[PDB]
Amino acid sequence: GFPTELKPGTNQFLTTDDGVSAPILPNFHPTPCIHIPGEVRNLLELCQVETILEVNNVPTNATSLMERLRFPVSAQAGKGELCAVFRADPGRSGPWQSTLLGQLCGYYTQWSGSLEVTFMFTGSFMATGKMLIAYTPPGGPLPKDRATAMLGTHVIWDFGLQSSVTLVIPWISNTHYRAHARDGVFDYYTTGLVSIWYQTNYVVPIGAPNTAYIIALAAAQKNFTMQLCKDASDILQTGTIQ
Amino acid sequence: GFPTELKPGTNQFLTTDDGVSAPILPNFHPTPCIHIPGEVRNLLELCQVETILEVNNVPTNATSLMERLRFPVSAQAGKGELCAVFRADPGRSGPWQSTLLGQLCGYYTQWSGSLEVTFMFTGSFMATGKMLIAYTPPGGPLPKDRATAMLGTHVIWDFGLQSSVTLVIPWISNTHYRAHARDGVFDYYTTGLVSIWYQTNYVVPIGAPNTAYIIALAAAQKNFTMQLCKDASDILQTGTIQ
Amino acid sequence: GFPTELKPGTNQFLTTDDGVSAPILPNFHPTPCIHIPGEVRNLLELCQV
Amino acid sequence: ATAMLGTHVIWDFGLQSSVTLVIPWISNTHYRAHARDGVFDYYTTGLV
Amino acid sequence: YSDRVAQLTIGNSTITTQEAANIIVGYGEWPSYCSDSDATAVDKPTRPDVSVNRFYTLDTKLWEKSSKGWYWKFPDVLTETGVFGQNAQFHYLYRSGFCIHVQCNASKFHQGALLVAVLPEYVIGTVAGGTGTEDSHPPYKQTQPGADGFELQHPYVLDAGIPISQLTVCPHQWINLRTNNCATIIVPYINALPFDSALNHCNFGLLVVPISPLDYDQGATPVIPITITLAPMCSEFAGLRQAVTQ
Amino acid sequence: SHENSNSATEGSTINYTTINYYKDSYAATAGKQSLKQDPDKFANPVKDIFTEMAAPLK
Amino acid sequence: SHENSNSATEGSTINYTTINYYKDSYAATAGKQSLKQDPDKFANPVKDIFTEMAAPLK
Amino acid sequence: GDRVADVIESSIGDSVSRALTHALPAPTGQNTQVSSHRLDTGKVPALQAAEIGASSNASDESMIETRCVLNSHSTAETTLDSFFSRAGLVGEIDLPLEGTTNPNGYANWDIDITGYAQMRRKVELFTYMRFDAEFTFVACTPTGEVVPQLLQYMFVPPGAPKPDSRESLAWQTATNPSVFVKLSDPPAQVSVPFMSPASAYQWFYDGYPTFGEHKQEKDLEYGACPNNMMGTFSVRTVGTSKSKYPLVVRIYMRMKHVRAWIPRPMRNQNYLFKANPNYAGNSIKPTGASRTAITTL
Amino acid sequence: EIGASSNASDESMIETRCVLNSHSTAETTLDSFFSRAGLVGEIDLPLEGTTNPNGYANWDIDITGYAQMRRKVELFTYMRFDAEFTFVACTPTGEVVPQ
Amino acid sequence: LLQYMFVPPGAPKPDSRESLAWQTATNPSVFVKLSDPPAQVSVPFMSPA
Ligand SMILES: CCCCCCCCCCCCC/C=C/[C@H](O)[C@H](N)CO
Ligand SMILES: CCCCCCCCCCCCC/C=C/[C@H](O)[C@H](N)CO
Repeated sequence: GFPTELKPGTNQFLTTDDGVSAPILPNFHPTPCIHIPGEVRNLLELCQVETILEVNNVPTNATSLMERLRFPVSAQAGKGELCAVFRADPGRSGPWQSTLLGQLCGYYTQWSGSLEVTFMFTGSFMATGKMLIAYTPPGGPLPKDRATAMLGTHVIWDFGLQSSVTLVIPWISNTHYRAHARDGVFDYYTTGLVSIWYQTNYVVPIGAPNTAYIIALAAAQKNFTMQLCKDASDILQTGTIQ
Repeated sequence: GFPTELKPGTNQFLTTDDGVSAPILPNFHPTPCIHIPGEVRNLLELCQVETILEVNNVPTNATSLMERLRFPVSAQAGKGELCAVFRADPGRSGPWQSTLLGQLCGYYTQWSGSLEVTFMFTGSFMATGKMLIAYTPPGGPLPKDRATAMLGTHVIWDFGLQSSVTLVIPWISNTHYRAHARDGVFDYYTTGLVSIWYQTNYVVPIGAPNTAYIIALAAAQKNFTMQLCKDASDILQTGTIQ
Repeated sequence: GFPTELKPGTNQFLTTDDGVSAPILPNFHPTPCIHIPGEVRNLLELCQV
Repeated sequence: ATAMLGTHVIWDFGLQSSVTLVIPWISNTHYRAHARDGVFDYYTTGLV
Repeated sequence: YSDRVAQLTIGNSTITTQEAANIIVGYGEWPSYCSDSDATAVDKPTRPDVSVNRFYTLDTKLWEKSSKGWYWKFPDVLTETGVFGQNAQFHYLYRSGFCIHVQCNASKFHQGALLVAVLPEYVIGTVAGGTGTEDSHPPYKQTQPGADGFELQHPYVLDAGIPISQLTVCPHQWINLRTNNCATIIVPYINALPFDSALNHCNFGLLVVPISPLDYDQGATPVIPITITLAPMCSEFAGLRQAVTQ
Repeated sequence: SHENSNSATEGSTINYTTINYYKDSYAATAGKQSLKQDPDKFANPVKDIFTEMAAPLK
Repeated sequence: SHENSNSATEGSTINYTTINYYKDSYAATAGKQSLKQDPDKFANPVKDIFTEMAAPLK
Repeated sequence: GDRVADVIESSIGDSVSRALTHALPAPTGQNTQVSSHRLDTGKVPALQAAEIGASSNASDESMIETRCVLNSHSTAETTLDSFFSRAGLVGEIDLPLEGTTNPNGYANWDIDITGYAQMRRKVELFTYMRFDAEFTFVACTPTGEVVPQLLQYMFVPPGAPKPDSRESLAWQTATNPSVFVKLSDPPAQVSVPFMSPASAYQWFYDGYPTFGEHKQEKDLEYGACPNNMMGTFSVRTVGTSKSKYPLVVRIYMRMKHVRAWIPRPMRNQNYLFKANPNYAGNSIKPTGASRTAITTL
Repeated sequence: EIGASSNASDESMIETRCVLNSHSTAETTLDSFFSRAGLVGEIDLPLEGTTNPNGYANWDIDITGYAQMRRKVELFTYMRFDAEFTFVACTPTGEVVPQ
Repeated sequence: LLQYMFVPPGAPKPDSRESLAWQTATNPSVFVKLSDPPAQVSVPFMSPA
């Protein structure tokens, strides 16, 4: 027969190897594929779809879980009080873990590109207000006050006919890619911190609520890519199914 | 199936065999290679770079280790006294073992080509002097005196504006290649001996040092090649790391 | 993978078989062959002596 | 260390005796009146 | 035309020298700004030019007759100095090459030779408890000394297991008192990334170390100082934020 | 008539280049794939698109 | 579009001739390499080169 | 005029790195041209200044009367690919029946090339390296015996769930690569691409990975670049009942498509720790052998 | 409110440089995301137990019952694909036996 | 499970069954089981002559 040598690697079963194997059904033909609306071709198509960013984190008491989807914003009787703040890291815990981008990122070790976080104001039409929203790139601590917060990438948001402003947090990294930043030595790949300040005030007329809520939606920009396939950070099983 | 016979050699793992094997990551793309200054493409590029030749050998007392990098040269009150002497063998112990060429040679069993040893004088500008530097090819013993030393390849060095003369020890061998000459029967591949004599004297005016130092740098010429890959002559581990 | 059957004769070591086998030294080049007088090319050259 | 932060020149003693420090025209106005010595410090050129 | 007489003008700084060796261009490659194909950050970087691209005199060590040699870590040397360091603090990303002009001059009746060397990614190790059975690590003041620099524990070993016996591989230049009185090294941005933190990471390390000891008779000058001067070239900063330090 | 055409992705827009040894093409490798995307299908399925520069609600 | 181009040395000056069986080119052999050198990059990175015959310091 | 001139001329933003030197082909060693005697003033090759920082440009043709040599010695053996395509020991994983070490047939190994001096020093010659890899896994008993066991090697990239049990739920391997081999089978071999976020791996990171204050606590993280920390490596038994044999797994790495960049001096002191260039301070050794006097051999 | 994602590009939110992005999107495709062999079934044939004791087990083919492979797949509602099944057999200790 | 290792002139010779030289970072070595057929290797002409 034809002379062959077996190189190391034979009889091994690599779970990700793309080889061929014997077919069970000779001349079987799959039932014709009719048209089905909204076909997915690349996971990046889903990563550009905005989903709720759970910036409010309170498990209390597993009944008020729906509060996790929104900001409390109220008529501060001061100047430039801090509203909210969270990490820009998508694969890190935990606000991004409510987003579809966050979970899809959980199936990939490396990502790259700008991200978008859109904030929708859900107060009354009579309610107005201007607020600063700052993105502070890696390095630097939590901005203690608004004056030393604006020094980074920020956007001034005016409440009006258009509910939502979108803070684009541009791809600012030393590396071409960022591995998940969690949570010690791997802070090297952190994206930074997003903080929300009151630019002026939440101002209300006589017959309208003194407190309103803000909803944050998050997704990836179009220069977004993912590179390395890992298992989901959390496995959902304890202990045997059925 | 297609008739095949298995020749002897199957299932073996040759550590230097250049075959292929299954890929773990389908469609993975390496992050683009940006420009990095000073890329190495061939180890011969590094072998032409001069490094300190440790001709002075004194472990005493592991604090005066920095003396190993230089010659003592002084105002000899005589004629043609011997200054220093060492083996031209690069892979042999031990002066060449401080050079980058020496260690890189330690990863190769066979070499060929001329070598260059450059001597820099580090005395005062007021200090002058002429010195002979002789290369005695294989065969012949240590030259007892200068008169029976010059009979080989030599260069007369004058101290001046240019600090350094370079003694080129040309490729003089019977074989096309030299294996490491160490240290008994393998003296067949010896390159020879380099000796340093005082051609005249180390002459100094009234207010300057009676003793100065010489630094020897060594590298390979451009007709230099290496042929066979061995392990490093010395392994640096005792006994387990971490 | 590509379907193959192993014919009898596999794993055998025939001492006179002229097959190939893995090389220990990637990109090794033999030292150039200089001229040596009186090369033998066939044993019949010696049988006529 | 807090001097070099301005316009400076490193001078090496050698065959050429002299280095020349050019103190370039650095003013807000197109012209400088004499800076002497109180309110007229507005037109000062600086310190060497 | 001559080889030893040189002048280095950058921004509003100017260095003259009459007794020098030729200029070394690092890895045979002139410093350059980052292309749009190497970069990855989408921010439009600041290239402050003249204000930060200029010579800085940061230290002056006294070369005594028995000194082990010193080192500095770049670019941590400037982080608190000038308007360069200001940009390096307010920003996350930084990129620059340097023009190091080490200088040391004596008489003609002095002798000795320095070794100026630029070793990229000069990671420093510790004496492992003297015996080898302690995984200790260097303090901040040793890995990031900054202005004043740091004196070598041991010079033979380069405080990292590597030998100084072969340091002349990476871009170097000798200061031999009988021929030259200054060394000049031009390095480009040497990194696997187009940009880096400048505070956390140190692109390279300047190693000023004598191999042939300084010596002199009972003359009229025993105080021979080595002075370090450097100048950022093609400086770029991106990722603006608040002022952050060490 | 060449070989069998019983791959699951047969007759689709996607252009695959695959390796196969058997007559049935569904036993072939996953192979190299054509990179085409359509984010607007899920990210912007609105009827009357307005420009980026435009105010959406007016 | 031929096969995948995900070798680590992709897009470099070096001209490799390699053997491969899988779609991903990084699983290929080390292969034969192009012999090019540049000693002057490390051995002579001076600005103003002088001739061999010339006196360097003058 | 319009616009300002110091912007028009200004070389700010010059993209291409100005090359002081280009690479020439050198398939063979350099040939040697014939030489004759020369007694002249001004032409002086031998005299040079090491202060400059350059290597001796003096050629042997100008130091001694030379013959003609058509050098055809190949330089192929001295290339980064043919120097690094040598499989070396990079890891030893132990799975004893009962000991201090891992006793449940599941070991985790954070992937560190170092920890084995020979493969380390060879690699530590350069500062930045970029390459694809070919990993080989040799499994046997501590005596070298081959036994009928079934292992599972699993590659756990950074952030992926690490196995905390011999029968952990992470061994489903729905995404991350894993290999199923018998010890009866020859060594498993796998090709691996270059997967750093940087353009190259670093054997040296002269800095800290985190910001803030670096007190004596977080001082051990100095020199830690996560760009060449490619995750952990896990082995199974496989479950569910404990194995019957003592096992040893040795990992071998072969490099291909190699591209190193900047050269580094070569270690002369005993390696003591992983990812850390510490050394014994009282036991400082010379880089090579030593003799009794400089005037003797 | 409209129901669309933010069309605002980073070029109009911050002064940006030029970036020739050549990052591949191949890793993020349905084929290269699902061509990963995962655990979908465990069949037990003990000598004597509560489970199947006669060396014949029947398993109605259900991909679910193993969360990791399930959740990854449950991302989509409709899926159409060819499959490559692998069967690993051993003893509960992992031993290989002549069966 | 044997390990054959080629130790060219000057390379570190093993002085123990578990010597540090068995890392084989450069010099060729072969890993064979006795179960496997005879290991076979091609070798070039490597004399300096
Ligand atoms: C199936 C398992 C495959 C495992 C894949 C691992 C590939 C890792 C490539 C090597 C990365 C560089 C190694 C790390 C460098 C040094 O060990 C230390 N980090 C030095 O600080
Ligand atoms: C030689 C044996 C080959 C066995 C072939 C089985 C192929 C079956 C293809 C998978 C079909 C979809 C799996 C079923 C879906 C879920 O498990 C549940 N039905 C959800 O309701």
